[PDB]
Amino acid sequence: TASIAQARKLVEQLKMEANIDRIKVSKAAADLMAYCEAHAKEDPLLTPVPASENPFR
Amino acid sequence: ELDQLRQEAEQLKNQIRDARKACADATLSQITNNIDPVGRIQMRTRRTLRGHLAKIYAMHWGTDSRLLVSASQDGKLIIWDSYTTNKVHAIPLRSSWVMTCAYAPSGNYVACGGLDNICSIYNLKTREGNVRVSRELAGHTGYLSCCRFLDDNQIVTSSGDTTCALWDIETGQQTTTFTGHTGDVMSLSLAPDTRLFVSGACDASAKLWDVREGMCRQTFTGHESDINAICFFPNGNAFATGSDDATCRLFDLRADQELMTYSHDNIICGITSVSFSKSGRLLLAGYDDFNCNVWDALKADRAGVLAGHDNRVSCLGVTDDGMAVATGSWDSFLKIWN
Amino acid sequence: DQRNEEKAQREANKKIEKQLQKDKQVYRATHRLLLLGAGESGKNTIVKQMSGIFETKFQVDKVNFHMFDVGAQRDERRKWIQCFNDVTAIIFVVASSQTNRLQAALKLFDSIWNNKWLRDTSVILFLNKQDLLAEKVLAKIEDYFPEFARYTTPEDATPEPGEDPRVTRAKYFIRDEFLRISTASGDGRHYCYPHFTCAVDTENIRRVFNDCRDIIQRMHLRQYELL
Amino acid sequence: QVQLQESGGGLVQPGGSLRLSCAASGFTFSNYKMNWVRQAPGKGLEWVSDISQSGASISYTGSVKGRFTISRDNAKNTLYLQMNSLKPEDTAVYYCARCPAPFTRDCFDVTSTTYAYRGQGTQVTV
Amino acid sequence: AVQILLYSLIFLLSVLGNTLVITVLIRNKRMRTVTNIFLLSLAVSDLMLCLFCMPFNLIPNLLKDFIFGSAVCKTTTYFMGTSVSVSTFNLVAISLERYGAICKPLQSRVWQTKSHALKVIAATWCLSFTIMTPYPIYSNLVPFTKNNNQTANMCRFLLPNDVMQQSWHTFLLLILFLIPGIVMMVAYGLISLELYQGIKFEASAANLMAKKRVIRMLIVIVVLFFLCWMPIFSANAWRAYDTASAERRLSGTPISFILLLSYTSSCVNPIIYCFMNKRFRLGFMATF
Ligand SMILES: COc1cc(-c2nc(NC(=O)c3cc4cc(C)cc(C)c4n3CC(=O)O)sc2CCC2CCCCC2)c(OC)cc1Cl
Repeated sequence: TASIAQARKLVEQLKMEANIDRIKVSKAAADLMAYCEAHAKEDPLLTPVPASENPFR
Repeated sequence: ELDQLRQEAEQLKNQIRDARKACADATLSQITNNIDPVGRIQMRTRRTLRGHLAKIYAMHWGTDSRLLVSASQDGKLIIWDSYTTNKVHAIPLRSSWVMTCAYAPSGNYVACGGLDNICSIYNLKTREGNVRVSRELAGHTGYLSCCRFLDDNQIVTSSGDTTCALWDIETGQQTTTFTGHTGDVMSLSLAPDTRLFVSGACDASAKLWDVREGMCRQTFTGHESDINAICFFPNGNAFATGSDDATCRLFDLRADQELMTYSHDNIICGITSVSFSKSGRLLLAGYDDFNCNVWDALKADRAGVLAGHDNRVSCLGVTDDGMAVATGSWDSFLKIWN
Repeated sequence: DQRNEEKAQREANKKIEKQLQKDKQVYRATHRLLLLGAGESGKNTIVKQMSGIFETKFQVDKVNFHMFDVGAQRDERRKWIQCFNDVTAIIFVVASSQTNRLQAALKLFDSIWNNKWLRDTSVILFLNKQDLLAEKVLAKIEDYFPEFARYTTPEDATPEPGEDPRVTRAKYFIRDEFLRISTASGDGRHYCYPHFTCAVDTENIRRVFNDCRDIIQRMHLRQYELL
Repeated sequence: QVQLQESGGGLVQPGGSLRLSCAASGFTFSNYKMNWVRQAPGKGLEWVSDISQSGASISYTGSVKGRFTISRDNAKNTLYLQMNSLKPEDTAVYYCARCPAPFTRDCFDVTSTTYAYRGQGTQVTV
Repeated sequence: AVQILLYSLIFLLSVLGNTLVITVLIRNKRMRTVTNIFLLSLAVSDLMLCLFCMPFNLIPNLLKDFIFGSAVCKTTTYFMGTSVSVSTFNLVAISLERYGAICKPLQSRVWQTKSHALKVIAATWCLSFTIMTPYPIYSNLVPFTKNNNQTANMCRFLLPNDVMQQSWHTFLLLILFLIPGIVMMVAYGLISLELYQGIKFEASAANLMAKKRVIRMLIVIVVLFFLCWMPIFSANAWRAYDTASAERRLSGTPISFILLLSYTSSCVNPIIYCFMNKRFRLGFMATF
């Protein structure tokens, strides 16, 4: 049972992950989307910047 | 006794699978579905940075959002002015086999390393005008695949030893070591709060690392093969990953589930690099076919394509103010796209 | 008045570009060789007679060769091998006849050869310890490679006069097992250059120079190929 | 999570035979190559057999030719090894290793210490 | 009687061929190898022949009527002369680089650089402009060619009152045709020998076939250099020594044919040296 040295770590790590309080996807997904809409106006690769305001153009 | 431990592990794996299935009351695709598409996204090369004699392994944007540091096989780091195209510095390396690099957020120093198993820190604020190594971090035995800077003189590294570590660049010592991966660790991404880090590895998995505790909080699975790149979603609760199975995945840290996948029937190319735009709506990914694609991160469609590299894309980066995308490649040219 | 900063940046760029052009001239004149091979293959005797990556420098006929030797990231090994595709050659060292070390060497060889990022890299192949093979054979291949029972040397074989025929067929059998892999793919985009050696001299080892000459000549000819 | 589960091992007398197989799960592999890997007591890991994703056999180690054969069925996600008349030298742990990437020809290192666990495995004693 | 249609065709083909080579080698970049430094220089000297030789020489010779100022006469000839010397020397420089790259691989990597290729180009053009200097001698002669006692105003290069007409044409023969003819021939003969010894020894079907194609083109280049330029170098040296015999025979086998064959070297140079090259797919990238 020499390999038990690592089997024990697998069991302890899984036991800890098994205790995570998980959030439903419908809500988590909705929050992800809300971030994207809220900051869409601030993102130059999505909403292009006029040349006079663009350091690379 | 070994047999009992094996059984306990399998029972726990099922408890986790059921705990995750319990959250599957939606997919992102059923939440976003009535949202207007980003439409077609196009970019053009605005600047080309020439000077490397060999393929680029790594690139990183600074925080002033103007400078870039890039690393290549010919033995040098080059610090570039992204607006004027001029070289600011060129730094000779002791060993040319450099796989990674990073620019400190303060702008005071640069990290790099590779098959030498040493992370070397260069001091850019030099009184002589001569950039010199201030320190070398060694204790790793495998190659350095990735390094990222933290404030208060700390660097997070990952290697081919399957481990990651937090180093104090004052003494050249590790203070924290993160373990649990079985394959090489391919990438690091720091959370916006730089207290959580995510580590990707060649065992088709990713782990969320509690930095102060030195332990794994959560393990994410879903890929068929090795993960080559990870980036955090800008708002801290999701990370996008890319792998050798030629797909990207979006992971939900609160649900502990993959949330969405990005793929296409005509892509059999591995993904070498991923990054997000500021809103988190555009997911950029570099591929083995010398294209970079732009994905609509909420609808999982392809918003556009950045063509124009003659060899493998090795690295992507987006400047902090969102103004530009830099792409490094094996054709030795670094291009800036807008 | 910001123009003074622009002048300073241009002068800094000029010094940097001058140094890079000097380095370019050096880089193109220096050849890069990877030393790769099977465990217990005698990698060390090829380098002796000829912390990560070790480097040995050689000069032959005023040309400079840098060879990247052995250790570090040694066994895993699929992610770091890609760093060495931009080399003049891979020097692959296999000893000619525990486990089936030769079959392992053959699988490792194929893994170079058919790797999509190593598709353009030539391999110099040293079948080492030919004296080990000679003693084991005259005193072993067919235990692992039954095909050997029916093998005869080619009419193009050049055995050492006085050499035992059982050894000469053993040497050529092994060589051909590597070549049948090489001849199966590429269509001529990369080449294999096999040699039989031992830890005895540098006359056969110096063939690296001659193989590099052939490898580079073949590359140069690509610029003159027709549509 | 990718999984490969081996079954069918046990004790056979010299001259007898076994059918070993792995059930694959957590992936689409009709795009991937498969390998049988063997570990004798007291030894490291050796490669035994290689089948392409098309179902065509590619190769066998010389020591098993005419004795062992392999096949796969992409409809049921299964991999098989037919072990015919066996000798004491064939006593080993058998593993179902798989190649690291889809759509390729290269495949390594399926016999390494930390790779070759994929499909771990069953003991066959002759 | 329709030779004019042939002359305009050759002109257009030559101009487009060189215009595209000049454009692609600059427009596409991703090149600028020492090889491209020489090919670009060659395409440039070819346009100078293309755009001067036709309108100020080959056409006036058909008309026996040249309309020009004396400075037009004098300037145009030193140009055309320059272009002949330059394309000749650029072909020699190219053959020497091919020799180095193939017969001495590992060593050409040390001496062959852009700082070398540009010394050669500068020397070639600067030298040509100092050996064609006797062209500001060529002037306006007025033979009667028309029906109404009118003259042609033809230009001729005459060295006054001496045997120098012979020394000059003999000089250009040996230091522009015979020597570079031999140097290209030897540099290519040595490449062909080495590739040949290799192909016979080896006989990768793909490589054996590639080597045969390279050898065939080295032979074609030598043959066309000698075929295109010899007839004019010989025609000029001949008359230089025996004007009555030469002019009698050369108008019998018209000089216009000879002059047009050397003209076509400006058509062919870009095809052998650039358009048939595998890498001049980059031309597609640049214009499509
Ligand atoms: C060699 O290198 C150069 C050469 C010439 C040169 N030479 C000529 N020869 C006669 O024209 C002639 C010679 C001759 C001899 C005999 C026995 C009889 C007759 C009728 C003869 N003709 C016809 C005539 O004179 O009408 S044409 C010419 C223009 C140059 C171009 C070169 C490319 C191809 C087109 C021409 C030079 O421009 C002046 C500058 C240089 Cl560097």
